[PDB]
Amino acid sequence: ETSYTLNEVVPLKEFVPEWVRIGFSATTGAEFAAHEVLSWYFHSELA
Amino acid sequence: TSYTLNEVVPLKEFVPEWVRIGFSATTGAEFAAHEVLSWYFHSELAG
Amino acid sequence: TETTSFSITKFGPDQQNLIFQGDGYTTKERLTLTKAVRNTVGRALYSSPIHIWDSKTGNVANFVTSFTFVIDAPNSYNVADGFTFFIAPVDTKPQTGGGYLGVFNSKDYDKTSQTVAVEFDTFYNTAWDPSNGDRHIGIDVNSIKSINTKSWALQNGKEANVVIAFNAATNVLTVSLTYP
Amino acid sequence: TETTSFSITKFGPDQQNLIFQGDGYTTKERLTLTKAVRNTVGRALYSSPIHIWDSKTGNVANFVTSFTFVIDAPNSYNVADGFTFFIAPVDTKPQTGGGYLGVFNSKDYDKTSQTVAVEFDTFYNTAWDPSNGDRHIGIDVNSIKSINTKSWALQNGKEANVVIAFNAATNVLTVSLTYP
Ligand SMILES: [Ca+2]
Ligand SMILES: [Ca+2]
Ligand SMILES: [Mn+2]
Ligand SMILES: [Mn+2]
Repeated sequence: ETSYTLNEVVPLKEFVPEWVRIGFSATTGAEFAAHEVLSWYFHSELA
Repeated sequence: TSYTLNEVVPLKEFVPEWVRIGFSATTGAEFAAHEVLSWYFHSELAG
Repeated sequence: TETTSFSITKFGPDQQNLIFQGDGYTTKERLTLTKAVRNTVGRALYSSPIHIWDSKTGNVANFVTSFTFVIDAPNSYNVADGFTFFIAPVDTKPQTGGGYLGVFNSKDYDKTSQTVAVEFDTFYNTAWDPSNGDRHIGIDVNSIKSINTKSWALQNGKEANVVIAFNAATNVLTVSLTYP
Repeated sequence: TETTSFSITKFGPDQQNLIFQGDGYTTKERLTLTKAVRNTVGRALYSSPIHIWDSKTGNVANFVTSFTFVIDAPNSYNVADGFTFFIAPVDTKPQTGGGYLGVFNSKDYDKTSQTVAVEFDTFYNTAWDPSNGDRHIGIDVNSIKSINTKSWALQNGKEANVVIAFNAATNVLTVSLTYP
């Protein structure tokens, strides 16, 4: 029940190549935490 | 006109846990063009 | 749980989610495995590895694939070699050409092959094919000698729709080809 | 039409359809990008390239991804740096660590980056982060300074559910994070 939503217009064709890879990254520096993913689902459709 | 074949094939006894799927075709002393016009794949593994 | 799915309705010139080997490539929005030229091999694989079974749990995957393909020959009599859908190790590379279909190296069972293929064979090779000489659909596991075969009448230049489905609970592999 | 789909509900120790970079690896049914350790970068990419837009027709894809993730820190005060879902060239490699989240190199706009990312930032870097010092969700296109951000209160060690959707008709990208 606690939610955070963000919406933005982002013309992807202007910024990214036609073929891409997708994924996750995380970092620590002088402070830290464990960053872990438990599950992942993805669906894309190009007409 | 259709042709159907069915067989029991214990796949665990023949292929690795991870595989790549695909198509191949060849010609020898005789020949033909071989072409694929569309392809759909779906696999599901319980865990 | 793991699932992988994809569809390609029309192939483009730069189809980067496929691995091309031999002279297979995309043109005129089709995937071309061989052109009608002597002595060639072409293969195309999906780029992602698929998890077919897991040793930790002993579970095996179900899958379904459907595709439309065309064999275009000079005439109905002088045609070779045929076409395969196959399942092989992640590092698979083309194997013997000609009647071996780019996927096997013997009619003798080679457990180090680890590949099973559904072939649509248009040329009769006496050493291992059904003696009645017909063109046929077969299921091959570790050898070019099919464990089972069904005769098929090729319709030169006509598109064929096939569905191949594996169900892990009964371990049955089903093949259907239809000419509409 | 082209579609690419996959789901991984439980990651296993040999997860061959992912590319691991830096110190990312799979363990305990989890994908771990980072352990709770100083100075690390970890990334994981899905193995197949995906076709996001086409220059021949001008069409761009619709997509949706969801995932659940955990950030587990020594305490609620000393937490850094964050986590990203990103979209980048096929040959993408880890970039600057720490505050740059392994995906960008500068706060200056650089069209050469060709990366858009959704970040979940836990440490306030004063040169580019929102001036109130809050942890936040942000959309980044070719720069670590977000084009828009939403404040988010971290619940340490709790799992969060995320949905990111892109609609090609309106070019809008929507991010939703939920804690139970
Ligand atoms: Ca033959
Ligand atoms: Ca930061
Ligand atoms: Mn045969
Ligand atoms: Mn930020």
